[PDB]
Amino acid sequence: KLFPKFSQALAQDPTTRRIWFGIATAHDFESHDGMTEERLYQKIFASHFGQLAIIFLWTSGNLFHVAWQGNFEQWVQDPLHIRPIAHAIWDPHFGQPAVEAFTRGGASGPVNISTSGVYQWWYTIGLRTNQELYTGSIFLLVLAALFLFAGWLHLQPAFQPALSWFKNAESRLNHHLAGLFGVSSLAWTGHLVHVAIPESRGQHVGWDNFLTVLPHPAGLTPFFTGNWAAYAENPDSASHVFNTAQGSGTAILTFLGGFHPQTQSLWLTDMAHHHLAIAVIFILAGHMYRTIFGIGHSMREILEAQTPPSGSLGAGHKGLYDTVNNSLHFQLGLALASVGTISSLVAQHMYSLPPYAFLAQDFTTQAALYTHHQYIAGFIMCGAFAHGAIFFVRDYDPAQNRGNVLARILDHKEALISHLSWASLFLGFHTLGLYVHNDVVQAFGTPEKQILIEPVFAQWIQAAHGKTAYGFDFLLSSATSAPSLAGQALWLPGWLQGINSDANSLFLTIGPGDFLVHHAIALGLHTTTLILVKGALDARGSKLMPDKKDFGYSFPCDGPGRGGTCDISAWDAFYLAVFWMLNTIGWVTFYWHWKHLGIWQGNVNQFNESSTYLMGWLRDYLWLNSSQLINGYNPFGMNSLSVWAWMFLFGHLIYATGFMFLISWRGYWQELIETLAWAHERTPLANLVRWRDKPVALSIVQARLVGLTHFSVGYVLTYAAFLIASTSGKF
Amino acid sequence: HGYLLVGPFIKLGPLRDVENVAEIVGCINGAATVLILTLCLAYGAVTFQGEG
Amino acid sequence: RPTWYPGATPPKYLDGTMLGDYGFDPLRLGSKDKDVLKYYREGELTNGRWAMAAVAGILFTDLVGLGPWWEAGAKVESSFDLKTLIIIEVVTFAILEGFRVKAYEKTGETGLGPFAPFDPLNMRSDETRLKELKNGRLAMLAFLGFSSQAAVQGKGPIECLQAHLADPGHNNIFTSSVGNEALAAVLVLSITPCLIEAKNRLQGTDEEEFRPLPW
Amino acid sequence: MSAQFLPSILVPLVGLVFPAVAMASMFLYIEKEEI
Amino acid sequence: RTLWLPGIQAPKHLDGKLAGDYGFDPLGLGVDSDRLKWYAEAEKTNGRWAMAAVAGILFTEILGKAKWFEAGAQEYWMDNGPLLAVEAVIMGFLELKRFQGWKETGTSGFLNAFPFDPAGMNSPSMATKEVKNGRLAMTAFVGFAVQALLTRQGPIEALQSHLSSPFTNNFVGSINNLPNVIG
Amino acid sequence: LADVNLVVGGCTVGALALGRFVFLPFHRASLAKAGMPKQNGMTHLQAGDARAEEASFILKTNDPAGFTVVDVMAWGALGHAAAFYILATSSLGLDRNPF
Amino acid sequence: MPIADYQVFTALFLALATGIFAVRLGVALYK
Ligand code: CLA
Ligand code: CLA
Ligand code: CLA
Ligand code: CLA
Ligand code: CLA
Ligand SMILES: CC1=C(/C=C/C(C)=C/C=C/C(C)=C/C=C/C=C(C)/C=C/C=C(C)/C=C/C2=C(C)CCCC2(C)C)C(C)(C)CCC1
Ligand SMILES: CC1=C(/C=C/C(C)=C/C=CC(/C)=C/C=C/C=C(C)/C=C/C=C(C)/C=C/C2=C(C)CCCC2(C)C)C(C)(C)CCC1
Ligand SMILES: CC1=C(C/C=C(\C)CCC[C@H](C)CCC[C@H](C)CCCC(C)C)C(=O)c2ccccc2C1=O
Repeated sequence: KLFPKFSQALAQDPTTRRIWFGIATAHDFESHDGMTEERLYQKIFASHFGQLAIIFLWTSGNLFHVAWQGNFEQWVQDPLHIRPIAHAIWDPHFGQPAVEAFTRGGASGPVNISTSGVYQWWYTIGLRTNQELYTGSIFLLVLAALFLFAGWLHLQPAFQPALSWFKNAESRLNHHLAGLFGVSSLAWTGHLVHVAIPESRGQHVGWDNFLTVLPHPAGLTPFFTGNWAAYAENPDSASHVFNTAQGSGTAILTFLGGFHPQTQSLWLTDMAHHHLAIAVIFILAGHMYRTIFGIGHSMREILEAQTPPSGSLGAGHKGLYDTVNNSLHFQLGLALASVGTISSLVAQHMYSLPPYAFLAQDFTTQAALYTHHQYIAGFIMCGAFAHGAIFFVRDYDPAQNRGNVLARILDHKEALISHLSWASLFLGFHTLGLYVHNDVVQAFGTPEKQILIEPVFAQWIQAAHGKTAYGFDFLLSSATSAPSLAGQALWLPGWLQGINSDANSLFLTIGPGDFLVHHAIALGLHTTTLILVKGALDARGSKLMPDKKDFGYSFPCDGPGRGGTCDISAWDAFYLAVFWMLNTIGWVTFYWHWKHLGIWQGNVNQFNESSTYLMGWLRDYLWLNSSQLINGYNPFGMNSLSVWAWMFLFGHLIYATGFMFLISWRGYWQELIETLAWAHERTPLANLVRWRDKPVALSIVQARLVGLTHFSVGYVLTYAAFLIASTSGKF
Repeated sequence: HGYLLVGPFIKLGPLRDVENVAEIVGCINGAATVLILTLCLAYGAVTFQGEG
Repeated sequence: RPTWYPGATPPKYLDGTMLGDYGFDPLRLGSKDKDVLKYYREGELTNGRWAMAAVAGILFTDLVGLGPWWEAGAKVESSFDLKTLIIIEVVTFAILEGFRVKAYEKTGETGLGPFAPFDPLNMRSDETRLKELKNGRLAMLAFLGFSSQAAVQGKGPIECLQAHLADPGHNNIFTSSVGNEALAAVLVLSITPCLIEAKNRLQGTDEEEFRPLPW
Repeated sequence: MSAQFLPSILVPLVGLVFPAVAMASMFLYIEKEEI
Repeated sequence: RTLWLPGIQAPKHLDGKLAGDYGFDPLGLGVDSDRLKWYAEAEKTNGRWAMAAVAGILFTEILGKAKWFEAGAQEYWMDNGPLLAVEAVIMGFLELKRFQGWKETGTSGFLNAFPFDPAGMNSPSMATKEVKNGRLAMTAFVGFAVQALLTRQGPIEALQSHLSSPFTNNFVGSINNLPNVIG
Repeated sequence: LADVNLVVGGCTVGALALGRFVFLPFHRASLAKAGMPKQNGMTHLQAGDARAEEASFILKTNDPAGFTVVDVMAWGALGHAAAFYILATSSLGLDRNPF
Repeated sequence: MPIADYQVFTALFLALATGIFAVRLGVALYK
């Protein structure tokens, strides 16, 4: 009974809880016995190395499985008539019909059809054979081993970095902006110019011959002479065929804009040019902060100088540099917020602007990627706000931030929470009212009485980008406008050709249904933010619990006194916000999937007419697209969709199981377990066997965590199964 | 325990409708016995490790 | 004391009392209980003796020009059906192993039948035991090489040696069907001692909380 | 796929041998009294 | 003591105890004593390898043979597999012995002789002569590699080509001649 | 169109002259007002970061105005950036005017 | 040109070495 090596108090627990809490608090290094700041930072650094090695191993495994049991080589020849293979299937429980049903893409046996889009990405970056994939997997394997050795090395006393080294924010930002971001982008540009671009033109360029192949006919001379325009002489023709030399070109840094007519994706030359410009800008930005060369900036002085007069912002940003550098939770919250927003941006840009060849034609992959990134973004956003609350309850110092932006924003937290609640109430009241009004008028057979508000603002913005479907004739919609003439011979031709076409997702047509669903999304975001912000601002204390900060970030409650204090900690606020985040992401993914489902089948009228009322959402989307999924296996037989049907029921079961931990609380189970213990201690033969840990019911916080985990797992599994089965059984 | 544990797999195993079901089940019971064997060893090593 | 690589630091429990102690045990299989270590040594000696007998027989049959040793199982013609031979061998080996078990339980070493030490020539000593241990280890690797050469190559212990002598630069393991894998092993093993030295330099030799293979 | 026999050996090793060994070791370690 | 830059001072951690100490450390990498010792040994090792490499490249190019950057693509008595394996084993043993000798005595050496100084001739003047020659060799090897990358010619051939017409056969002229060479 | 030698040389010389005779006072004043980065009230070197020690090859230079070599590299970098921007823009023969 | 069996074996061996490095890092982190 001493497993929690990091917690002596937990080791003394004689119940099973000791094991439970021994695993849920293993990564909270700040709360471990005999923990200092230097050891904390060093442990985090080594953990980062381990995580990097894990990521490298995961990528290497994906590459190895695609090169060993996939059909990448066959898919290259026919990227539109062959389903990518993820990996093989070796399940002893499979029956003969199951083994025969899972054999698809010309495989020797049962396999899994890929849905992550790695085939399109690897095909777009220049990979063509299985040997290249195997080489990449081996290289990533060696890289992972190298990172593991680095993590072990930096844990030794001779290579242990000091705490001050971790606080050197200027040096770290300089190296990350100029090297981690700029140099990496420049190297990617080099790869695209040397491999991706030549490979897309039917010319193979590998390690064995990249030194004898010219990326451009006029090698390096125009670059050093300044005649950079010579690198965009003749781009790929509009009738170019990917992976071949018909209608090719010699340019390597173009800016046509739009999509490739055959692959329906962005031009490789455009992406190379983008990465080159990004690398230059990032390197320049990296040469900003002061290190040891007498030049640069001091973030502390910049923050102390950002104090507007008249005292509108109080002391301004005085002491913020130390508030961010000293607190790890503040940095983690900022990083999580930024990463989540970038994940959402990635999801929103990969479907409207496909970057990989033959990716827009893969309806299953596009939907899966969008949903995956949106769910990841939601979880990361919840984590960002949770860590912000942790910062307020564990690293915030009122004396060090007296009068700055933090103290002032905390001084009027009531106004913030009140306005968030008002916005949420308004959005909910009106969105639900309009939807119910439309449902009632639809039921009574009077669709003409529907309240269909035209999204004139979004349509106006779309017209500003070149869409002429709304008759606005604004900026890019007018050929004689200044912005239209400025880029007339640059990127506007392709951009307009792609935005005015209904065959792609570049700014889709919107109507009243989009208006209502967008307001529903605004509702979800506002309520989730309200819960998270209320929990972070009230983490230190409220009127019901003035000394909440003395009890930590997470605790069961404060007893039934003072009327009751159930779910009063900041952890509980994050817990309640996870449900809202799941609901918001569900609404977003439902909207995206239904709109694209109607677009792929050439029937936008279905969504344009059935999305204005909830019955259309439940009947024309959920019930209509669930026929093939629930038919994966039936008393007549089974097909390749049986795995998705089983996963569908599996998710439903996990979700319902979580409902138990969510509704039932600790009290009933404690008495039940006591009765069970009495039964075991009085049953003959079984008396010879004793328990090492006293069985007890799950903790209140532990129960909430288990219920939330079950709810989230069931939610994700159910939607993933439905999404893949619905978009895969049709296309 | 080992004798009473063959029957279930004999009459209900995945290969119950095959003449070689008896052998497969004998092996299955052997595996189950070995599993409950390691269970007994783990219980003994955890329960009996100190004196009082 | 010579180790399994120059300058190697043997484990704390591998002081050197046992014979053939080269400080080799990366998995720490016999670093917990001493009785288990004694049983492990007895098993090593038994495997070594069987390996020496097998290697001697395989080499003798090859030198007299007999067929492949791996194929000799089906080229034996004589009386006694296969089942009869199996039964006779099982019974005689059961009694022999029982006697060996009693010998180990009594004197702590091997024996032949009722004779606990079995040494008619009285050639027992600590110096003669080391010879048996080292010869057994060499014979074990020799038999492993015999099987590996029979699997990769289609030759025997003598034919493989002749093929290597004919063209040493082109008739080696790195040029066979398992050369690539072999190239990956050497390259790793070649850096294994040095890497261990790094652990003995940056981390030191202050033992470890766990063992690779506890058991 | 090359070496079709590998999955038939790796799948049971990762799903039956490795989990049983890991669970037994974890159970023996979380109840050691003196680690 | 002469410094790499007129008008400055040594970066404190460098005061002349090491051979070839010119106070050159703009980035301050040697701020750690143990790391400074390891870096000095690494500099000596890299310089020795570069010296041997440059000597071999020049010697082979004088006696004709193949280009230094194309010697690996030739045919030898043994394949690359066994060759790399034998070299890996030999170099692993040699480097292991060298590292072990450095742990006991923080100095260079060979096999089991640390330091490896047969016939004497070891003195402070020799220490700086080896460090400077090694640095020059590393710089020369980098020049060889980059020059070969731009112009597929050896070191001596490149020098002769430059001597034929230095104003139009240098590094600037090699960039314009890249399309004519590569392809 | 534009001579790379003349444009690059002129831009670099102009940037160096501006940073040595025009922008030097404001640059020095800003450097003195900002100073070296500090963590928890003390510089990174004072906190224990040995790698944060200012380089000695910039502490004092023989130039009467204190124009260090790092200053030369920074201004030369700006000059080259401007020169190549001019060369690249002049190399293109398209109409970017919004008229 | 599908990957051969020897390639899979080499990859598995390299993965074993990587796993050894990983377990070493984990042991160092536990300390
Ligand atoms: C040029 C020098 C340099 C470089 C290259 C790095 C690089 C790195 N450092 Mg480091 N560091 C440096 C200097 C440098 N550092 C210095 C001088 C200091 C002291 C001041 C530090 C102190 C330091 C600490 C304390 C830590 C790091 C960490 C890291 C790693 C960050 C995590 C990661 O891998 O994600 C990679 C990040 C990127 C690739 C950039 C992100 C770009 C966006 C967000 C992604 C989107 C791009 C694109 C769209 C993706 C498409 C790809 C898709 C097709 C798959 C990373 C490899 C962390 C670590 O993990 O430790 C191992 C960490 O803890 N550094
Ligand atoms: C870079 C990302 C990152 C990092 C480094 C951290 C780091 C940390 N977090 Mg944090 N967090 C993050 C993101 C991150 N978080 C995100 C995205 C969220 C939103 C979900 C949260 C929400 C969160 C909360 C609410 C809390 C922390 C806490 C903590 C601290 C302790 C964590 C711990 O105890 O480990 C323990 C690790 C676990 C218990 C693992 C959880 C088990 C998972 C959820 C179950 C998964 C089951 C699996 C999916 C089932 C598969 C299905 C299949 C079987 C069918 C720690 C410093 C805690 C803290 O700060 O203490 C005060 C705290 O209470 N985090
Ligand atoms: C379908 C289920 C559901 C519904 C409808 C709501 C609704 C609401 N939630 Mg909630 N939530 C839910 C599930 C739900 N939640 C779950 C499962 C969780 C996890 C436990 C949470 C956790 C949660 C938190 C933590 C918070 C909310 C908040 C809110 C309110 C946000 C304000 C708003 O949107 O204005 C719109 C209002 C509505 C849509 C309610 C409908 C109005 C009715 C229909 C009008 C009455 C007409 C008629 C007279 C009915 C009376 C008939 C009767 C007399 C017979 C809102 C009332 C936030 C809040 O309180 O905001 C300030 C808040 O902080 N929720
Ligand atoms: C679908 C969700 C769900 C599920 C599965 C359960 C399941 C259960 N509930 Mg429960 N309950 C739920 C929802 C759920 N509840 C909700 C939402 C509430 C709130 C009102 C409650 C409130 C509640 C109360 C108050 C009580 C229970 C009790 C029980 C247990 C009854 C014993 C039993 O059924 O025998 C067997 C268990 C099952 C049939 C569950 C499925 C298990 C499957 C069939 C076995 C699968 C084996 C597994 C896959 C193999 C291992 C694989 C390996 C990877 C681990 C049982 C485990 C009662 C109890 O404690 O037990 C007496 C009890 O008093 N529940
Ligand atoms: C994280 C990446 C990853 C993932 C998720 C998988 C997943 C899978 N692999 Mg695979 N593998 C990987 C990497 C990965 N592999 C790498 C890099 C290699 C190159 C050596 C292989 C080589 C390989 C072979 C030869 C085979 C599989 C097979 C399989 C399947 C059955 C698992 C099995 O028993 O094989 C065992 C897997 C291994 C022995 C090597 C995997 C080692 C990885 C890198 C461990 C990663 C651990 C992770 C980072 C830490 C997470 C913590 C977790 C352990 C709790 C399964 C779907 C089998 C199959 O094809 O099924 C039909 C099969 O025979 N894999
Ligand atoms: C001492 C002296 C003097 C002075 C002299 C001089 C003046 C010198 C110089 C020099 C120089 C002259 C310098 C400069 C520098 C720097 C530089 C030169 C840099 C750079 C670079 C860069 C950073 C670039 C980048 C890029 C790339 C790479 C690509 C494209 C894009 C870009 C452009 C961005 C006098 C006579 C007065 C007096 C006495 C003595
Ligand atoms: C609580 C807490 C925390 C956390 C927080 C968070 C989580 C935040 C966030 C947030 C977010 C999540 C945000 C976002 C954002 C965004 C923005 C702010 C934006 C914008 C805009 C603009 C400026 C734009 C413009 C433009 C352009 C550029 C072009 C096109 C057009 C347009 C208009 C679009 C911390 C720790 C820190 C502190 C303490 C506590
Ligand atoms: C069912 C239930 C129990 C009883 C549940 C118990 C006692 C846990 C039973 C779990 C058993 C031991 C099996 C574990 C199942 C998981 C598969 C274990 C996986 C965990 C590993 C990854 C460590 C509570 O104690 C409780 C307490 C407070 C609120 C709600 C509830 C509640 O709903």
